[PDB]
Amino acid sequence: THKMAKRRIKITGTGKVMAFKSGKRHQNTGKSGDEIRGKGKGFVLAKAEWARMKLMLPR
Amino acid sequence: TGKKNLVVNSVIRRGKARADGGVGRKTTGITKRVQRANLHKKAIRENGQVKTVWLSANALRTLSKGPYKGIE
Amino acid sequence: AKDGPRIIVKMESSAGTGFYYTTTKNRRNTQAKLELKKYDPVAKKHVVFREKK
Amino acid sequence: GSRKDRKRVGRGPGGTDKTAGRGHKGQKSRSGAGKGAFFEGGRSRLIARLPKRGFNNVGTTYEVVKLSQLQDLEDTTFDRDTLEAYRLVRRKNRPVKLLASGEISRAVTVHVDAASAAAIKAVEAAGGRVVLPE
Amino acid sequence: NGRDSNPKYLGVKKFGGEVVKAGNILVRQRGTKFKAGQGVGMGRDHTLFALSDGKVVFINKGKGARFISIEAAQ
RNA sequence: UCAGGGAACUGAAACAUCUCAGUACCUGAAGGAGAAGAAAGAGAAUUCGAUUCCGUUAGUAGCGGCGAGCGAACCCGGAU
RNA sequence: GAAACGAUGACUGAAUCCGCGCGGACCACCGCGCAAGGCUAAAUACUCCCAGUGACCGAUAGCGCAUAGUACCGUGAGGG
RNA sequence: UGUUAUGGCGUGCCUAUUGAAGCAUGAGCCGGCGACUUAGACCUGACGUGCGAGCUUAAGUUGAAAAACGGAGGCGGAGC
RNA sequence: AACCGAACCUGGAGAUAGCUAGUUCUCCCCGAAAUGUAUUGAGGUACAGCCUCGGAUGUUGACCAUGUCCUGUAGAGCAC
RNA sequence: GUAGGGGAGCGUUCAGUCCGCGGAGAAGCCAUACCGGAAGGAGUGGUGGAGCCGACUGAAGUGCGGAUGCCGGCAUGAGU
RNA sequence: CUUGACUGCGAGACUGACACGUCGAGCAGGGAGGAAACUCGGGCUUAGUGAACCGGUGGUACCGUGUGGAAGGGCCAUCG
Ligand SMILES: [Mg+2]
Ligand SMILES: [Mg+2]
Ligand SMILES: [Mg+2]
Ligand SMILES: [Mg+2]
Ligand SMILES: [Mg+2]
Ligand SMILES: [Mg+2]
Ligand SMILES: [Mg+2]
Ligand SMILES: [Mg+2]
Ligand SMILES: [Mg+2]
Ligand SMILES: [Mg+2]
Repeated sequence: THKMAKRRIKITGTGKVMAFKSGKRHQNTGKSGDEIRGKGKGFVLAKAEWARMKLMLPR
Repeated sequence: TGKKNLVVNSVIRRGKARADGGVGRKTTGITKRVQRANLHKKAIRENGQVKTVWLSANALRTLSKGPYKGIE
Repeated sequence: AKDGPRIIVKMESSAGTGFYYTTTKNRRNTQAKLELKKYDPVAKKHVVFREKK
Repeated sequence: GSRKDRKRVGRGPGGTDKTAGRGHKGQKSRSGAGKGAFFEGGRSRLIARLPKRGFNNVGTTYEVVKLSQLQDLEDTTFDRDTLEAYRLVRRKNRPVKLLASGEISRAVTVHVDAASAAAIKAVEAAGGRVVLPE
Repeated sequence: NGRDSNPKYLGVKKFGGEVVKAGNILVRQRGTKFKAGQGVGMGRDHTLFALSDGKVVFINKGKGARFISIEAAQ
């Protein structure tokens, strides 16, 4: 919804959705180094179907 | 009823837990949210003829330091 | 990764002149005074890291 | 004649009546009949819990003017500061920018607000000039 | 008391006489059952993974030791 | 129409901020209409030039247990 | 909230043209403006009422009423 | 075509259900009333039509048995 | 003021109702599900799974045989 | 073949055209052995006394056995 | 003997409705051990854990509302 703009629901040029990796963001870390760079790019297109509708008109 | 302008006309009341903080608290949060009232004082003065009425403390200062449409 | 009154600790990290956070799990049990290791900062890499703080 | 006037042939179908149909009793048996509460989104399912901030800005944006567009067709009318509106950049609201897409050699002189590297590196190697506001 | 029938997974992912790719996971095991042969690596969890592309070789010695290998297909 | 006072059910699938909503209702004053007005202003061109109204900007800037949700103004096109 | 500015309830309480208010903490530049006095049709809203029309009803419809707030219910407000 | 005698066959309807002739709901009978709608310059898709790398107007103006004008703006056109 | 663990009337107000009941004109073609995971979740909901329509693809489907490997049940056995 | 999806259509009010019919009698109501794959549609006969089919297109307050559904009328319990 | 309990990355697969989760050859900055092939991005593996949000802390210099700065915000760590 109108909250979700700056957070990544983000839409691509192929009409797909940007949702990457949450694994640990801020709190609770101190495991490995590339789980920390485990923060990704990414998505799935199952719940992308109704995702954009949150963001719909404002691309 | 004051001298110049009016009286009462009041606001609501807010009170907040997590009061203070480190200025850079986690956050401030709310509790009260209720309506509130306001009033003032009265003394005896006269103009054009003898009266008593009421006196705005501001206009009390005013009437005291000068006679603008009134005297004591 | 939970924290409290307990033994060991999670102690923060820094370098000579280089600015980097290792943040590794240390332990006060057998020995902790020197947290000293060799880790690699912003640019030069290749430095000794005193995690004592 | 209006009476001999035909239909669209397949523009519309008739609407949907749920009265009758001899064994239509519509929607879902329990739960989700009668409500105006359906509501596909919401914070409940896997949108929150998703970890982003960044920050919103979206500042200056420019007209994208295709090179292929500029070259090839028309006259090289020497676009500059006015005629360009008729050249289909139509925006206002924003300044104009030139980027490189199509390849044909032409002498061309254009006033836009900014351009890319291989854009100016293109226009001149075929000869020309590209102006920028001072 | 009682609790937790566990999911785990295991099994042998790529069976014998199957053509794999470089990077495919051949065997998911727990200890060392299947030793990595020629063309085959073994992860820290003792998972067997493929180094290069080719065909899957199964080698049976009477067990206790047995081998997942990769021979070229081409 | 303006003004003094001002809910709750309800939504948030519970509920305190929040929303319902300055909604309902009470009250006060006035007319055929009211309100509003002749910049200590919008605004970032050293432009615009009283107010109201419609379009549009725009679900955009933004507000928010950053949750449910709420949501402008300048420019520009007008009626006058 | 970094909360500017308008607005007052209580304490306070400056300048006046080499001056004062603003420009979203604040500072300096740089602009925009000159508060503490008033009135001001028009374009806007509404329909007790009159006129005209309608892919509006036509006697279980259409307003409650092809007139009745009557009969009838209630102490009453009210319902009808 | 109407009525009939005899033979064979034959567990109302609806709803709710794992399962209904059900000794589970509903209903005296017949009229008549009676339930998937409407809205927004919204979102998405299918079909159809006009122009087609272009496509369109809104408020409003003007004629109004009749409709034209009105390019403010919107959508394509570049992405990360 | 003939039903008071908060009177009555009008109103907000078509309060909400994950609950119950009902939802009418025909034929034709297909054709399910009561499983999995999460849920202040357990008669509720989101995603998947299973149904249909349309487009694209175009045998990849299905069974059955041959080849190839993987498994430790039945049986059995007593070598831990 | 149940939810569900897809396809063709029937009937009813209104509207625009088209064709017409009606005091030697309209719609409506009454009966009826005919027509059509169904919704349904005609033929004639009886009622009626002022209006109305057919075709095409468009718009719907458009189709009832149920809701302890609503207004009405009339039964059963009974000459108790 | 040492700080590979590394930094910038991921060919390709296991697994899950999703979100997570898991293994991993190999490119580079670079390191440590070995004479060398070479090994090392924690620990024989399998449990030793928790999304978002709001905030504390170090680093970087993108945003910063007329302009130059700052407040505040953003990104890379990271603590609760
Ligand atoms: Mg039902
Ligand atoms: Mg039924
Ligand atoms: Mg069933
Ligand atoms: Mg029964
Ligand atoms: Mg019975
Ligand atoms: Mg009593
Ligand atoms: Mg109700
Ligand atoms: Mg008798
Ligand atoms: Mg008896
Ligand atoms: Mg007797």
